[PDB]
This record gives sequence, C-alpha cells and structure tokens, in this order.
Amino acid sequence: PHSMRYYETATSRRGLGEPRYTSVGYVDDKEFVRFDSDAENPRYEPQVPWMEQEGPEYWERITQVAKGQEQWFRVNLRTLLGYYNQSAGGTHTLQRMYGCDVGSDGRLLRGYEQFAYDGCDYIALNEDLRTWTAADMAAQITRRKWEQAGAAEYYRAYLEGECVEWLHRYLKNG
Amino acid sequence: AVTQSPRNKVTVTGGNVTLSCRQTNSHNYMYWYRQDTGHGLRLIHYSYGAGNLQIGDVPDGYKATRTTQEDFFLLLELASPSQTSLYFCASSDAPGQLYFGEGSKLTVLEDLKNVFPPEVAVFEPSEAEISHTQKATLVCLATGFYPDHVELSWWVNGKEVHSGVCTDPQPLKEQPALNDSRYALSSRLRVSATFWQNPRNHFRCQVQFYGLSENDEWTQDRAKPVTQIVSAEAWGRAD
Amino acid sequence: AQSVTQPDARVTVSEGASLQLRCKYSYSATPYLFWYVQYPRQGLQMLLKYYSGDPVVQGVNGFEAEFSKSDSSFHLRKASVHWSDSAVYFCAVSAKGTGSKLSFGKGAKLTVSPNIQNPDPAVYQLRDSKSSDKSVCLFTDFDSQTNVSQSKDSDVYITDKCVLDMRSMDFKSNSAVAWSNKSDFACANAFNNSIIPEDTF
Amino acid sequence: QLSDVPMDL
Repeated sequence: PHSMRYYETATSRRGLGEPRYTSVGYVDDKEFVRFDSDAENPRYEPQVPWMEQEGPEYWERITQVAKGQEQWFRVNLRTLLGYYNQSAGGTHTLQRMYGCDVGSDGRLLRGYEQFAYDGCDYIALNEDLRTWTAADMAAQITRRKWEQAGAAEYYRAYLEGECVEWLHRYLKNG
Repeated sequence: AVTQSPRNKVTVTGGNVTLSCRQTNSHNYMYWYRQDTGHGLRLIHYSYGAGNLQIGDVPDGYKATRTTQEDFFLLLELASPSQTSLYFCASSDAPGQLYFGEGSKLTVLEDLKNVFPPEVAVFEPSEAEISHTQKATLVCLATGFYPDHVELSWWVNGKEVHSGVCTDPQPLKEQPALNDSRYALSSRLRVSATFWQNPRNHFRCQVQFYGLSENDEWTQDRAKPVTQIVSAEAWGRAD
Repeated sequence: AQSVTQPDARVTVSEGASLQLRCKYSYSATPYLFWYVQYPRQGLQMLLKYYSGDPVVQGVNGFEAEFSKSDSSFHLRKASVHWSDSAVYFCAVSAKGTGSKLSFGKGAKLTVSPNIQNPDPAVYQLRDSKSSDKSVCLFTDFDSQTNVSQSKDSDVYITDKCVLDMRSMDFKSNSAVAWSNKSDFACANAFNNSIIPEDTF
Repeated sequence: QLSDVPMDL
C-alpha cells in the first residue's frame, strides 16, 4: 500500500500580475519534488536524494507541464470570479490535489481529483471514479459541465496509466 | 450556439475583410478554421480566454483578436484569391470537443470584370410523365453565373419547401476550359401530378446570388452584377 | 507531429446496409479520439469521443467507434445506415498536452444510396414555362445502381445523378439533367452513355 | 510525468 499526491496552488494578485503558481509532489507523504513561479529560474527541482538521478529532458518536460497549468489556473480564477459574483479586485486562491492509491500488489485502489476555492470544498472525484461531489451551487455548474464532457474518463486516462506506472518507477529508488 | 458573420461575402484582391464570431456559451477556447475540399479543416488561429492569441497551422495572411470572452475576430487585411474558402468558427470548454458555427463563404476574386448574376429558368413537367408516373417533376436551371456563390430554393404558394427537392451538390463550369468560367446549377422539384394540375398552385424557383456590394466600383457597359435574387415562376395547368 | 488519415473521400452504401469509415492516426501514448459529422450547409457536430476505458464508444443512434491500441486507429461503424446519415464524416485527434488542438482528417462524403424498389427508367422533355421552346431533357425514376457520365459532346451539359424524397408519401427517385442551348439536341441525343435499354422516350 | 490540464471549471 503506497500513495502519491500532487498539490497545485495558484494565487491571484492585484492589477497587471500573473498569479503565483506552486506545485509540490509527495511520494507516500514525503515531498520529493517542487515547483514555484517566484524563483528567478522557475523550474521543477528534486527535494530528495534519489530523485536527482533523472535526466534533463524529464525536468524539461515536467517543467513544461507547469507552464500549462499556470495558463489553466490564470484562466480558471477568472471563471470562478463570475460563479461567485466577486469583484475583480479581490485576491483569491485555487488549489488542486490529485494522485492514486496503489495496493500491496502494486495495483490501483483509489484515485483523486479535487479542488478548493479559497479553502472551501469545490468539487471532488468520488470513489467510483465516475461521479463527482459538488459543494455549492457554483461547483454544481462545473459538475454539470464535467458530467456532459466526461471529465472522469478524461482524467481516468492518466490515473489508470502513467500515474500508477510512474509511482512504481519512484518506489524503485527507495 | 455559435454565430458568425457575414455568412457570405465577395471581395477583390487587396480588399479588407473581417469575419465576426460571437458565442452565447461561456467557453474559453475559440477557433477559426478554413475548409477546402482536399485539405478538410485547417486551423488558422485560436484563443484560450479573453485577450489571448495562439498561431494555428496555417496563420499566414490572417490576424485575430480575442477582444472579449464571447467575441473572436478573424482579420484578412490583404485578400488573396487563395483565401477563397469556407470559414468556420468554434468554441470549446472541453478537450477536443468543439461547437461549430454555420460557416462563412468567402470568394476572393481576381477581377470584377467577370462577375455575372445567374439566369434562372423554370421548366414545366412533361405530359408523358404525368400520365405514366402520375407525378409531375419541375426542373430549375441557374446559368451564366460567376463567382460560384449561390443559394437555390423552391417555393410553393409562398412557402419554401424541402420535401421532393434535390439540388446539385456542385455547380459546373459552362466552359471548363476557361479559368474563370461561368457556372450552371440545376434543381428538381417533384409533386403529385394532382397538385401540378391545379392552376391555383404557384411554383417559384429562387436563386440568391452574392456579387458586388453597394459601395463598390463598376466601370463597365454592363448591368452592374450586384448581390441580388433572381427567380423564375410557373403556374399549375390542368389541360 | 500528429497526423490523421481517412483513406477514402467518397463512400457509398445501400440504405439498410452496414457501414465502416476508416481512420488511422499518428501514435500517441494517450490519444484523444473523436468523430464529427457535417450535414449539408451546416458546421461540424461531435458524433463520438474517446478518452479512456472500454475502447468501444457507443453512439445512441447506432453508430459506434473502436479505439485500437495496436492499430492506432479509431474506425467508425454502423450496422444499418439510415438515409439521413448522408453527410461528411470527419475523424479528429488530439494528444496529451495539446488536447484542445484537434488534428482533422480530409473527411469522407457518405452517400446513402436509395433502394429503388419499383424502378422504371425514363427520359422526358420539359419545356420552359416562359420561353415557349427553350427546353431540357430529364433522365429520371431509374435504379439505384445505374450511373451517369460526363457529356461526350462537351457542348452538351449534364449533371450527376441526384436523389429527391417525396416524404409526404414515402417515395424516392433518382434524377439527371441534360441540356444545350444549341437548338439541335434530342432526348436520345443525350445520356448516350450507358443508359438502361429499358428507359422510355 | 504527470496529469494533463484539467477540464475548465
């Protein structure tokens, strides 16, 4: 039984400024990787001995995703403003957490995809991995949208695949 | 619901054209595509959210502006004849899931000297058919038009009909040899011979044609070939 | 990098018959697969989509597509094609990290052939309602199989077959049109190209 | 490698 979690965090500032993006990786509760937008050279970097053995393309590829998640978060903060009818001056924080629970037999036991706006529950992928739980009427919109477009399935792609796979690839360096 | 305009426009080499697209949906992604038989759909520009632009596969000779969330503009500043195409606008809030507009047909002409509206004629059913088949078939013909930018409709007693209609999916160069040949299109409307034999019933073939715009120059000893509608009619006859 | 291949731009099948439209694409470890359909004078509409799970995506209207890991393909199938299904079908794909940038196939014009049950080939002469003489020849009411060919004369005009549907009374028929403003032209003088010996005049 | 961009909210 092992775990893996990623916590992404964006925080909007005021006026002409892109949010502050933050992502940290956890291998069974221990931080092994971290990204931050503030750093003069914003890049993914290892937080644990073993992890420093991966090649430059891996960091260049994993850093590239970050660039995309920033574009996503930037756009999705705006969206959330409308949902809750909030002044465009206020600063807010959107956080994402995803990952997978592998069994003793290295299989897949549970999956995770969930969000939180300014600390409150927004939407979360249920256990059956095909339905969602929405916290408020605003999240109920995201849900309906994700119900029609097949959000679960989309994510269930990465989960059942790369996620489980790459987890094991990390459990070999320990 | 994705609306774009103008649905139809004719222009000359050098002209300036702007295609507008507005989306009632609240989608972040918007796209501009062109459709040419032999190339399918090719992406020109697209946008993720208001005030965002990302080059597409074939962005040459085009410019785009995402002014607002619901508006996305395609901009042709120096129209080339090669830009003659069927243009499409799309929105999306999910990966690979696009909602499309009805499209905008744009003809970019080299020279207006050869623009001519269609000549429409209606031909009444044959008597032999009426007796042999017990059904009357009208035929409509649009001829001598250029460019290939027309819409043909049938009208029975004031109402456009679709049942019993079939129009050529493609025109045909009257003289295929010439690069800028005139075109000709045919359509059929079949009705129960009973219906045709009633002199009270009225049949009209309607051809919408897109040619020169009002504020366009025309220096020829011709009847200026402007965007117009040309029709030919026929009354039922008992005999 | 990403490529989508649809083999045949033109495909015809008899109403009620089965159908398969093929689609192969460049390999992606995880690919996002879609089919789009475009009816006359409309835009594209999404027909089917695949992301993950059961590789057989079932459409509510009898269509279905299957993801093939090995083939790296996403072929579209329908057991029994209705006549409405006549349209242009597009295969599109997007890869992880670019899942919002679709790659499209050149498409396929699906022509659902009409099943002419009581065919009686014929050629009638239709006369202008305005101008008393200027006329046109009409090949019509023939069989699904038989086809039309370009004018051998080249001074005479002729349009490929065309199917109309008198919905009001569940009836369908094919139709070709011939004409040449050259006063000299007869019914048998056109359609000289491979017409049934059974057609009337 | 990790997940792809989530579908918009």
